[PDB]
Amino acid sequence: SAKELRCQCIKTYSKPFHPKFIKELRVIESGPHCANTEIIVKLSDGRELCLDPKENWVQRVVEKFL
Amino acid sequence: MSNITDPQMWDFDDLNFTGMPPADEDYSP
Repeated sequence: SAKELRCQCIKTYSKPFHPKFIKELRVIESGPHCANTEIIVKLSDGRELCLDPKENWVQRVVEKFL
Repeated sequence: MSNITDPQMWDFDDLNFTGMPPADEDYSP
């Protein structure tokens, strides 16, 4: 949908996991929708959540993911 | 796989600690 766009992740979910946990990562930088930075994720066992790009556990899991 | 960039040093290993995951909270649309 491209009429009214809000953040790809309006909030974040503060649950530290490991790259083996997370099978999809998508990094959304401040858009014309939301002037913030948002990490979208899918954990294979672990659902598809929103992540805090500022949180160090993520920094690893995403870094080591990519 | 990746590629591109230049300069660096240090880094690598996966995980972290404290906390955990699954559970609930998160959302968007």
